Amino acid sequence: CTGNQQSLAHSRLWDAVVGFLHVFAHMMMKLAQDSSQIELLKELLDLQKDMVVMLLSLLEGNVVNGMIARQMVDMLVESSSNVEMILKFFDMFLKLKDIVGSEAFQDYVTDPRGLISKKDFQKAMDSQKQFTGPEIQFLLSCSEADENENFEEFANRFQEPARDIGFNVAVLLTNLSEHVPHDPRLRNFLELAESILEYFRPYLGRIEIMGASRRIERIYFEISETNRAQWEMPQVKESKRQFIFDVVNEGGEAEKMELFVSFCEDTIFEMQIAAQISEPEFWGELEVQRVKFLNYLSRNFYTLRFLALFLAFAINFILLFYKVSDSPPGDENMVYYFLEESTGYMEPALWCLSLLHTLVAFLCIIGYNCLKVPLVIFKREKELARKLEFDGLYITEQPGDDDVKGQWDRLVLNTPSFPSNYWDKFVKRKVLDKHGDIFGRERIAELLGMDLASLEITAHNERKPDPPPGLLTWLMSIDVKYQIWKFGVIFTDNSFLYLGWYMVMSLLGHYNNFFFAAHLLDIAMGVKTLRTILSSVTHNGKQLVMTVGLLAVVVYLYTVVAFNFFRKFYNKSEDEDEPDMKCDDMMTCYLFHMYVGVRAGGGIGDEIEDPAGDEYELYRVVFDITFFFFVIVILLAIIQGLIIDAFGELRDQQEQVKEDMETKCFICGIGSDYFDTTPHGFETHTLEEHNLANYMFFLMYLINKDETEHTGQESYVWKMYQERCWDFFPAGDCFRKQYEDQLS
Amino acid sequence: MVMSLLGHYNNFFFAAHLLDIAMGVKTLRTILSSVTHNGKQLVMTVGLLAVVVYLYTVVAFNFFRKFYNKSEDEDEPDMKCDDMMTCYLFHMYVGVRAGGGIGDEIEDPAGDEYELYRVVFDITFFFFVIVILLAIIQGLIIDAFG
Amino acid sequence: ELRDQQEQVKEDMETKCFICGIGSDYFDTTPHGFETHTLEEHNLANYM
Amino acid sequence: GQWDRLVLNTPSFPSNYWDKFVKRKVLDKHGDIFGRERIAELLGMDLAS
Ligand SMILES: Nc1ncnc2c1ncn2[C@@H]1O[C@H](COP(=O)(O)OP(=O)(O)OP(=O)(O)O)[C@@H](O)[C@H]1O
Ligand SMILES: Nc1ncnc2c1ncn2[C@@H]1O[C@H](COP(=O)(O)OP(=O)(O)OP(=O)(O)O)[C@@H](O)[C@H]1O
Ligand SMILES: [Ca+2]
Ligand SMILES: [Zn+2]
Ligand SMILES: [Zn+2]
Repeated sequence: CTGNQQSLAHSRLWDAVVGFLHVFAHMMMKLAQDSSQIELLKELLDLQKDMVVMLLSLLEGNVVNGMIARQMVDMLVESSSNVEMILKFFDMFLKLKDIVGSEAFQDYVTDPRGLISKKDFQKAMDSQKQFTGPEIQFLLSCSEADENENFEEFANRFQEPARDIGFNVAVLLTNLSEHVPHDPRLRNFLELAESILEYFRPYLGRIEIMGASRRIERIYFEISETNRAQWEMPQVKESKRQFIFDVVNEGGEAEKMELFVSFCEDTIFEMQIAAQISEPEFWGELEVQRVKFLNYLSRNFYTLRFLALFLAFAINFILLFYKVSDSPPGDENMVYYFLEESTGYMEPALWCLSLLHTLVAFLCIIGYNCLKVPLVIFKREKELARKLEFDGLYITEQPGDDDVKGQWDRLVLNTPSFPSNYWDKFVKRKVLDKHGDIFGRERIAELLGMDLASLEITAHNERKPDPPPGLLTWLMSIDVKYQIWKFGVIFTDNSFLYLGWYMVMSLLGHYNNFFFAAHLLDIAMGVKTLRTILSSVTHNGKQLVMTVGLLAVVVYLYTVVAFNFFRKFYNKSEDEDEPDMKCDDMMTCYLFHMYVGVRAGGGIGDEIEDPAGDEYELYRVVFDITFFFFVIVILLAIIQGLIIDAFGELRDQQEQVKEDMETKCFICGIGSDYFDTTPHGFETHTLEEHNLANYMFFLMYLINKDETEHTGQESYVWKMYQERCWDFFPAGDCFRKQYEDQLS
Repeated sequence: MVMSLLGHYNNFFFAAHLLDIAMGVKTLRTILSSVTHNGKQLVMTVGLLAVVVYLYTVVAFNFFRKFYNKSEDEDEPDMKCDDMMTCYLFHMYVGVRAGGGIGDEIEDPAGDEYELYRVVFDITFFFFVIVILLAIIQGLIIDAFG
Repeated sequence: ELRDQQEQVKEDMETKCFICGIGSDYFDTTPHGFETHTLEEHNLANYM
Repeated sequence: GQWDRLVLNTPSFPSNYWDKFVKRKVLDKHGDIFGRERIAELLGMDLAS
């Protein structure tokens, strides 16, 4: 609001804040003495947060040189006897936490039992050049010598209260430093503020946005410790690779990054379900047992999946030492048995290993039910909710009546527990609000089920009823339609069916007609390079299958020509007692040209008897030459040439993605060459302005933060996120093209 | 130096110098460097050859034992698939390094049951191991050299 | 080569206006700028 | 990195390099933070006094 902001610029508020800034710094250092006034210190620092956020809101929407930031630095330099010392309290208190436990000085002979006296660190700090002047004496004075007649108590309590204000003042100085350069009075302060500033470097994310002014402006925020650690886990790290490959490889520009917001949206679900499982620090007592057991599966799912390889390779090593004999050891008397090299442990070992392999496979499928099934259900639930809210896929227009996905989704609409895993439990009530007046709302209640649709007006408005629970409620408190829908989608995806395929040969493997080895082939998909090979065959399935058909027909013409004319030549020797002419029948001849024919160098002519100048000599020699000229050296080379080229293409696509990312900004459309006009310009640019994680962190605390506490720019983003309009992203400018003439 | 000092023994091992001395040529050096340029992918692919052939050996051991028999004037105990080690090595030596796949060396199925089951075995073997997968092994480092 | 020519035609149409000589990158400076542009201004049927 | 640890204690470390003063430069730089005597232990510094 330019009016209110401009009015406050010319008011007496500058005088007020400088008075506050002077008085705040004095009593807080006075109040730190003896720790009696810590409650008041909490209140003062808590109010200082409210002071700084007022200043930040004043700074919102400014020009690079708007004269409000200029007035702000004029206020600040007028407080030059005060803005330094307020920073120095944080400087000392951060630095001592760094210094303690990071040198030779420790507990040592003062008190190993954690009851150190006053002289524990009297002038150990004096060796360091960090503290000088009366500051070291001030720390000694502020050293609460309680029970003089501690490292773990002195520095400990001054971390929780001072966190927020230190981050906020760091934000203010950082934003001011970027907004108005060529202000050397401001440049003095950042040397003093360097320690606290670099401490909050991991927890100061930075975002560029656009909208409402056709201008780029920065945003600053806090990040939780746990979420920063959670994103760095290997599972989410892998999922980043899987998403980022697809959208850059084939996604269009318009649909480039609705998928990206969707990826962020369900990526939140990944940390949530991962946050439930943890290393956490009698019917009633059974629940804790099953919860601990299933969570133990959920953490180490990939590890036991790798264990299946060791079981498979080890059992298949024992599969070699076999023999057969005319009789059992001591005419339809085959006997399969071992040939162990003078050691009897192998035969018991095979039974033991088989039992273990079956068990660990069952562990894989149970853990996969716990872990990834929530995510795929989340995807389908989100698809139905967004499509119903913003479109008429089941109310305005039916589907195409060919896609099974749309038809199978029809059943869950009537159920009451439809948005089980999705966040919002109100989409059913939103669609009737939108498409209520056009269509019959009662019919719409029929489409959604809407159990007690009349009660939906006052389901939880008139009162909040709550009848009690009971035992064995699970046997009659489950929606059968919803569960059937769940099982259908769970069986539809490829990944779960692969585990079931593993299970069928695993259970059948205890029969052990050598079929343990079938696991060993397709288990090796986990290698990326090997997986590309198997994917290459189906990459050109249509073209390949048509080409194999043309092989099947072009050879068939040669067979009928041979059947008419060249019957006498095809004769395998039997010492002149040969009824083995293999072209007295079309099925025999056609199969002969497959087995003995194409899979042989030189074509047919190698195997058939030589034409010894016995009529049709030229007619025969052209037959073999034209056969070899068409089927083998040309057409079979097409069959070879298709997928090998495809394999090269797929490898080139992967390398293309990796090269394309480095040479072009992902979010912003600007190429890397513009940012290559500075040392580390592109690297710093993609590090901070478009980090690709800070945006994901941006969407999180917006969900976590209360609606009343949203700032101006924060609420500006959140409104469009509800409305699903992806315009506020920059898409052409990155705070530098706007201000290229003045300065970055 | 080691082969040089050992060469005074002179069990023909002077010739080992002659191979790797020719690295000084640039064009020749590129050839030797090309093999290790894609070592990871090559080694994984050779592993897939080793396993995809192993499935064919166990299928043959169950069903097609009678066919594998080298002639000894009807005094032949030389059935080379009465033992998995023998059969698996047979598919390496006599098998992959031969045009047309396995079917050239084995006795012809003379309409003696499992005819379609046998003809598909040799065709699918030749269709996967030789004309495709071995061509991948050839195609990797030649592309790397380019 | 022939397969590459067919794919070349399909890729060349998307990255360049057919009737007008202007490349698609100029109309890519708006959401759906090229798509709306080729939808209405040069539809290839409306001329017929 | 592990194999390079041994040469630090030796006196004739910069035998072939030009500068024979890097041992004296690092203690000037990182002297006040860490214990300079411990730094003499890291570099050897025969007769550090
Ligand atoms: N917003 C972005 N704009 C442009 N490039 C980006 C963006 N985010 C990431 N990148 C690029 O993606 C890659 C980042 O990789 P990632 O964050 O996965 O780190 P890593 O696991 O250490 O691996 P690597 O950097 O080798 O890919 C770098 O090429 C970086 O330039
Ligand atoms: N005047 C034009 N200028 C530029 N591109 C055009 C023009 N007319 C058509 N195109 C492009 O040609 C294609 C139009 O295809 P067509 O009208 O045959 O529709 P379709 O049968 O649904 O198939 P498809 O869009 O997949 O080719 C799109 O790539 C469109 O961008
Ligand atoms: Ca508010
Ligand atoms: Zn960017
Ligand atoms: Zn046009």
